[PDB]
Amino acid sequence: QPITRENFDEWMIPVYAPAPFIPVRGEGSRLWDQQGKEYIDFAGGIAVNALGHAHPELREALNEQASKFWHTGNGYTNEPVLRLAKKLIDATFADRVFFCNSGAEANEAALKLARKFAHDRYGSHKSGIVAFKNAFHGRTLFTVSAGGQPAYSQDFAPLPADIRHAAYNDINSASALIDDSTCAVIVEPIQGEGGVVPASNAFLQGLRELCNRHNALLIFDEVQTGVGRTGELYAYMHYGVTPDLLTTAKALGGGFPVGALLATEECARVMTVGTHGTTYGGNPLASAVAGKVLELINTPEMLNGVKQRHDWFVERLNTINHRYGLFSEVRGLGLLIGCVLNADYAGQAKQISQEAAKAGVMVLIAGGNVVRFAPALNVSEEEVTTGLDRFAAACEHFVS
Amino acid sequence: QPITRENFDEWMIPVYAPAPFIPVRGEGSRLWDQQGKEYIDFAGGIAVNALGHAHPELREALNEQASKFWHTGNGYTNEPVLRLAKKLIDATFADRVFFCNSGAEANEAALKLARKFAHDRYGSHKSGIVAFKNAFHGRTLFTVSAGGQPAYSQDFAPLPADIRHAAYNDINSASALIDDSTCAVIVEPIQGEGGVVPASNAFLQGLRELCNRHNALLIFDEVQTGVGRTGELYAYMHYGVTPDLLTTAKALGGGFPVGALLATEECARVMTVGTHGTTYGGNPLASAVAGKVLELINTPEMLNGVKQRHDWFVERLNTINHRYGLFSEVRGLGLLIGCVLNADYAGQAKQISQEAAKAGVMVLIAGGNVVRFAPALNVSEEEVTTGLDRFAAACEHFVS
Ligand SMILES: Cc1ncc(COP(=O)(O)O)c(C=O)c1O
Ligand SMILES: Cc1ncc(COP(=O)(O)O)c(C=O)c1O
Ligand SMILES: [Mg+2]
Ligand code: NA
Repeated sequence: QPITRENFDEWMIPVYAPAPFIPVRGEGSRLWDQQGKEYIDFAGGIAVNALGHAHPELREALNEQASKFWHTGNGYTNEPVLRLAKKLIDATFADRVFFCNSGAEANEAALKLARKFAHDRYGSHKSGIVAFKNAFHGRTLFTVSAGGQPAYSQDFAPLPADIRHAAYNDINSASALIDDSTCAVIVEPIQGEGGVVPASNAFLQGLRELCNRHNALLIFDEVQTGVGRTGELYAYMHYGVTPDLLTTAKALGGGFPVGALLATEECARVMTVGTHGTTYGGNPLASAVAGKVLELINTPEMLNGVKQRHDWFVERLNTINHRYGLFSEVRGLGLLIGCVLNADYAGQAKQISQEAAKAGVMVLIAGGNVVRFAPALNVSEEEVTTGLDRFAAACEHFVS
Repeated sequence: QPITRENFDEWMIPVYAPAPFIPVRGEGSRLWDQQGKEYIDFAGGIAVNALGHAHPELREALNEQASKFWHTGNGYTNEPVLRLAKKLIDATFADRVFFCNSGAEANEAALKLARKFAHDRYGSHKSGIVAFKNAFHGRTLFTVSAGGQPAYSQDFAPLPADIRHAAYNDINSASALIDDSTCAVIVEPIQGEGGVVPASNAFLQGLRELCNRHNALLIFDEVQTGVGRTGELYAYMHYGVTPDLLTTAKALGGGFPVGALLATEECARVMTVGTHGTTYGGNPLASAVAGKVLELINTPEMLNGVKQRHDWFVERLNTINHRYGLFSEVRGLGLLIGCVLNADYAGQAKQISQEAAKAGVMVLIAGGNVVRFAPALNVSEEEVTTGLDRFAAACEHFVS
């Protein structure tokens, strides 16, 4: 039979309430549903589709590797995964890489590593993880425990112990929870799902200093801010603060499920044979696509084109706002942007987002108070503009 | 750029010591390395590539969805994921499914669901998970804590609490750890990684009765035993015991990263909006490939073919064994097969598997005492007979 939106409510464990309409194909930043209706996509796969939909180069790298082999599992290395490791190593502070299949898997590896590193060098008691309220790090028991949203963790207790949460951008708060017993501090350089809130340069530099004083590993969760999103390859290059461990996923594979953990030689050393692993991680199909993604994103032209796009979005969202008075602030960095709703409209992000979709434009929320834009890094000027026209018309209807 | 095996030792976090040769392509059950050497592949992707390397239909289904769209994140459903969900529902005891990226993510979803379920119907004190010594269920902190190889978890303490391990196949062992505080019992229908140990029928009925008496969810981890592996679509069907949750990954995707949680209506009801999720899970690329795998594997010809192929392997392993006296036993079901080394060859499975690679056959281990075979369910009669000739050669060298 045909497939209907009402099938989703009989067949899926109900953790999501997705859009009333169902996408069937797309190209760059346009996407179309089963009845031909056209959307401009500023969701961008939740900051994943860095190169837009059905990119011809990503396709050709896909079918080219797909016609050789897809997977053997990690008893055997492959050429694409090694080339992909080299690109990441050459391009970042990393000296070594582990590949996995999601952002949570990447953060599981990172927290595992910092645990074993501290145990091995200082002893079993040094196990403290400090993370930040409002953080999101994934949905595995360990990563959702690391996450700063107790409503996502509470139901699944007992939670792994020795995790504590400081207030984001609050140096003294973090300082109070970081002592010689801390093995890791995990922080997103911009909080993503928690509202598109960027770190300040002094906050990060202060976490770097605290980690050094207390021999703790600093982990940047760059799952959302990485691979071009901010206008440098990783947000840490923008802030100018270097972590011991950096995690990466989402846009890494331009839509193919991939993630990775980047590490210094010193940290890498501690993960000996059999101490972590993954069936699919490092397959050559993912690795061929991620390799092409990095080839295309990590160029001066694409990245400066991200800085430029930030200004086309912020200028236009600013003039929409003057006209309609929805938001108190447009914030973020590169093409991760949040519109903060005002006192009159607070908690209403999702209704604006639903209006947007009726008007032909896909936008995200980030908590009930922020409308979040995470479009393709190659969205064209014409796409930004027509998308923002439809968002204008939706703010129109919404504001009454 | 030049790529060599010594690059693996410099670029990769060193959790794997993989083969000294590097695959570059395959077709059916043959694989070829960078120098053109040819291997018969009885490792099967570690029971993932259920239809062999580079399958033309799996590439046609891949290229087809790749050219419409790959990903949106789960704010938007898609036709291939729904169709995949409905195949799974139509073919098993399930009413709903959840999609993720890996068998560990599948098992996280099932262990989370069992905990919330307990908590919501009886109170937050009912949190206990019973697993089995030598089980493998993944590398996330929660799932490696549920698996029964403490060597894989101890470095990463403190572990999530309330987990206990009973002895596999020992119903009194299980009985002593399962009580009214238990939310779940999770078990592999054949322990895979732990030696290719099949469950007995009485053992699995015993856990179903115990879970019934104590109101605990029974979870079959069919990540390895799933999707045709045993000669039935899923092992639980061979055994006539029905779980409350089943997890599936590996061969589900024929090589593409995908996994699923299969649930009855009453368990699915428990995971309400926002209580869980995943960026990549359920994308249409994965669902389009898995959809195709299910279609090609779930037929009476493939599945009976897996019964026939079991006999090819065992008839011939027996005659190798008659010549070299290596194995006390040949065990398993359909195409998961463990050859158990004799006391005179105890702990030498990996050495055997190295010799087999030298002779052009890829095989696995399952602990140091079992040689494991997990080939493609569509492996040909010629490929079986050529691979065993080489495995026989490799046995002869090994015995001197
Ligand atoms: C910053 C950050 N880290 C980790 C994750 C978990 O990623 P995944 O959904 O790929 O498992 C997400 C997803 O929202 C995220 O935004
Ligand atoms: C029975 C079983 N469950 C779960 C897993 C974890 O699967 P993955 O490596 O896909 O995360 C494995 C992998 O070895 C397995 O054999
Ligand atoms: Mg609730
Ligand atoms: Na069913």
